[PDB]
Amino acid sequence: KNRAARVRVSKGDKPVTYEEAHAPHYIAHRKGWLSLHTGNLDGEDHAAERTVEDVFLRKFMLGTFPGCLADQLVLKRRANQLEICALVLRQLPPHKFYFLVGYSETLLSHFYKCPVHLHLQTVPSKVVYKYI
Amino acid sequence: LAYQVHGLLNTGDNWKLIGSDHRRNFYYSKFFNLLCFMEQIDVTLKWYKDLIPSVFFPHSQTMIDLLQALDVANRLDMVPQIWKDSKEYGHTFRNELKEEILMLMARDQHPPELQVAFADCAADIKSTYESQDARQTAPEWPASSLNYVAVLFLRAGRTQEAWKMLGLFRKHN
Amino acid sequence: VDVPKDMTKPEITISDEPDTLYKRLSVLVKGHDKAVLDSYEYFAVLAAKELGISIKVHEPPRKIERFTLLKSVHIFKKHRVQYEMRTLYRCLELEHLTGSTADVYLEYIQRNLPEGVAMEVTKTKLEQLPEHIRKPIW
Amino acid sequence: YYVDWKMLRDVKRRKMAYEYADERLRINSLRKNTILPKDLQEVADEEIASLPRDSCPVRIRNRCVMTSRPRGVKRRWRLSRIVFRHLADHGQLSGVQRAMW
Amino acid sequence: TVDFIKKQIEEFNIGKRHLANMMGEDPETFTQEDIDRAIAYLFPSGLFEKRARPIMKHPEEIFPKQRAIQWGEDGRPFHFLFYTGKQSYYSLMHDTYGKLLDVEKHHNQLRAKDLLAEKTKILKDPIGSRWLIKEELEEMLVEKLSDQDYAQFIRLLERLSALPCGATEEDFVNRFRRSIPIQSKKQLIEPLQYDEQGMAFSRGEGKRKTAKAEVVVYGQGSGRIDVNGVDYLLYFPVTQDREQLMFPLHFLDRLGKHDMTCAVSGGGRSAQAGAVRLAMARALCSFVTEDEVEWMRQAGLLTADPRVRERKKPGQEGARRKFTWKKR
Amino acid sequence: RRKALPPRTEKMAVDQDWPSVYPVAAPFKPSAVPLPVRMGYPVKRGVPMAKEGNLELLKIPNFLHLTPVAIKRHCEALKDFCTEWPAALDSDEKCEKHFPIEIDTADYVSAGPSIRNPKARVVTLRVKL
Amino acid sequence: EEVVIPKKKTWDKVAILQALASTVHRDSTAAPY
Ligand SMILES: [Mg+2]
Ligand SMILES: [Mg+2]
Ligand SMILES: [Mg+2]
Ligand SMILES: [Mg+2]
Repeated sequence: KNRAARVRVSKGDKPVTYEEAHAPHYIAHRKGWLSLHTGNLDGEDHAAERTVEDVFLRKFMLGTFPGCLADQLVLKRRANQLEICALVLRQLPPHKFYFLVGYSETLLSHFYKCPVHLHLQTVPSKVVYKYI
Repeated sequence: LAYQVHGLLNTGDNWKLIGSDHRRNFYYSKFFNLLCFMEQIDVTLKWYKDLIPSVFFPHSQTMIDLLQALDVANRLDMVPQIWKDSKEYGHTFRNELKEEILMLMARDQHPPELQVAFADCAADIKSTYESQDARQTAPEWPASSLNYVAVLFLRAGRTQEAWKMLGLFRKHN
Repeated sequence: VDVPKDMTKPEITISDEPDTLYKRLSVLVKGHDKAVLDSYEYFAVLAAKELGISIKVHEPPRKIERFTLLKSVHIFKKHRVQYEMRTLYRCLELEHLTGSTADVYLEYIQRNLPEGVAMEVTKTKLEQLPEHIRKPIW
Repeated sequence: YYVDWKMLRDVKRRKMAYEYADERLRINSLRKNTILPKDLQEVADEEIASLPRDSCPVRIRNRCVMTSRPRGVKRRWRLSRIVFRHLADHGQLSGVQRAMW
Repeated sequence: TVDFIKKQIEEFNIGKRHLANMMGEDPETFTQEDIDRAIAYLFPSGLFEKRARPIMKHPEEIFPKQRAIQWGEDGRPFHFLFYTGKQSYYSLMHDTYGKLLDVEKHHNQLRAKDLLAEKTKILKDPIGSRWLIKEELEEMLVEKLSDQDYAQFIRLLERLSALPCGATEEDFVNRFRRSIPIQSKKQLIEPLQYDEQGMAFSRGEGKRKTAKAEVVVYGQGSGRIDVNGVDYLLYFPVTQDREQLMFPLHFLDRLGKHDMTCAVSGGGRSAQAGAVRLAMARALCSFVTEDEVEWMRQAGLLTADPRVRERKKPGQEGARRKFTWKKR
Repeated sequence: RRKALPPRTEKMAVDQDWPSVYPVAAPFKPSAVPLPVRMGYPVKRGVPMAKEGNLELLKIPNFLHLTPVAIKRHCEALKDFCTEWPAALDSDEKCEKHFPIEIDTADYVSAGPSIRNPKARVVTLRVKL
Repeated sequence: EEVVIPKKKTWDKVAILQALASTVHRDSTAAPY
């Protein structure tokens, strides 16, 4: 039985978001890619550097915003600028959110030597697609 | 004279020389107050929407000036919308602004269609008094505030609501 | 009603250097999703028509890259999980485009490029013969 | 810390190769040409073999940058086959989808 | 959920106005097709599932049909069959059965009066009439049904439709009628083309097993075929391949009455020979009468061959063959 | 605690100009888009999810900043930075007559911190003898 | 000759955005950027 990136059925009491409710074979059929960049095109180079940078942001954003992150990030790379779109719960006061936004934008920009955009959308709770 | 000053500010990049945040708030404070009575309310509302809240947040006294313009212009139908915008503009718990709105709505009798609109606004004002953030230190209900709210819920076909208001006069003396 | 009066201040210094003439300019956009490229073509065509370029749009055939990886982390070599990377193509040809018009059209096109696509430009600049060839030297 | 001692050894090996890359190329040119005298080529073989062992391009090993799996690594993404599926099945790699035809 | 539908209706009209405002069109004629082409542009979703793309339509068409409230404030059910579980289906059955008795009573009275003014209108074959599908019927009564219930209802209509038909009954019956689309297997005859004093030349397209053939046939020449600039005999040394080219012409007894030139690319000797055979069959339909075109289809000339090479599955020696299976 | 303000969609005018809201390419903000848009595969008996809190509408590269109303306004302002192609060079045959040398060059744009592509140094010079 | 090569136009690398910036004005309902 396949087990890749799946949530198992357990009665009807466990909420599941849209991303987690679809099996990996549904990619490019019902759900898109969480990251989009040129590296994985046909005749384009520089695909390994993008991948390692992508993984680091998955680990940095998850740790910078403990508990208040809703689901996976969305990373868009246009020109040389990097846009990070996130869903954040209503946990921290707005003062701390702007502190972390300012902290993240400056630290990443001076680390990857590229401008960084950080756009946040706030939701009251995790969005439930099935079960519950 | 003010339009020439404001017209100069909007030419090219001269808007960057307005000053700091408090200077910007003060600059628009005096300018917006002039827009209330010196010009027709039809154009004053247009400047009210454009300047607020995109550029600056109105002060409590600035809201009073806007209320005076509406009263002179013989237009009280916009009062419920002003209170709704007042809460959004950080004036949810301003005692000075609450008294002015309540007095204006209940100053004179109104047709039933307009009276219901004031009753809905008054009920929202009544809820704000219930959930004041100053209840930790001291909650105060003004004598005038209770009177106008009780009078307001009479002519809007809300006689049942008026009955609950009778007992508030004796409770608050 | 209140608007910033005359908020435009660009300068275009017309020098004396002759402009560069391009015989034909080719733009080839490549991406993963057809819908983005379909919308991007409409944006490029609409902007090109307004500038008066008389462009032609054609779709080159797509190519698909496939590779196979093992399924489990130990033995079980009779079960495979495959993957596929799809690159869809779209070409926009430009003809009789001057150098000055080329610079603005490309930079306007490039700045509005979606995140999931990239493009290649093939510019066929034309010019006269070299001085040595033109000037008779045996 | 790299993920394993083996990965650390590879970094030292790659670093040493880069330092002696040009020097090896110049000497190796003499050996691979038959127009020079045979006496000079024999001396070149002694010098090229006197260089440190780690400064050899063939000794460089391609591993995964995440888990350092010595084999089963795609050269394009520099990732192990297990890690590549882990990233691709979650949709975290652009343009990578399950093949169906 | 009556109010929730009402809220969706009003905001969709407001939302449509905004979409027309930004698109720079006339909001009075911002039709649904215009909405779809606008949405597909603003949000370019590349997804293979047609139902997973962004949508903004009439909430009545989007939200499923909902049951209305079945009882008043005092709890009394509005309909008189609410306690049967399925009020809508049984009310339809009760009305349908009642119409049969009325028709039977009316027919009995007519027989008493010795008059037969009704005719059987069940036969709607030229229109192509079919009864409601179970899925369609469930969306008309807004209630789930079962196979046994559906079959019983349809058979009852047949009894109603087999009796003398009245005007009121036919309107009742026709609500349950559906029209099939036009069914036909005739091909579209390509009209003859004339070009540069050239008379009676037609063009055909054929494809078989990764091999496309382009055949243009002239009706004013002798019997010869020029494939890729060379004679067909040189290009098709195999006797079987030259038999394939004969097959269309020999079937029509016009072996030497047509001059052709062909251009076929890709595939092997047999793939090209089959492709050229297919292209001639379609290109020769112009010169042949319609009746023999049907004869052409019955012989299999005009139907494309769907047999293409399959893939190789991962873990098997070939398309179907698997590795040796050692039991122990 | 802190509450959630109503979205600006309510205060959005009916006839306000859209491109002023989105001057540059920005991600889909549910509060900043008056359009009620739903996407995502629906439940067995239901409707696709709403525009608030939906990731499917966030992955897509939006084209709200390139509306046809904005495109005409954008392009018309750019018409200053242009010069006309000489009218005498209408037919392609005349282009060869007056200019017998054509040169092919390539420039590549890709998403990343570097622009250096080693395939951009090629030059193709074609001359009609 | 019947062909006249037009003279090129030279502009700074940031002036192109300011041309587009002129078309877009401030937004009434938008919070500060
Ligand atoms: Mg270990
Ligand atoms: Mg040797
Ligand atoms: Mg090796
Ligand atoms: Mg075999």
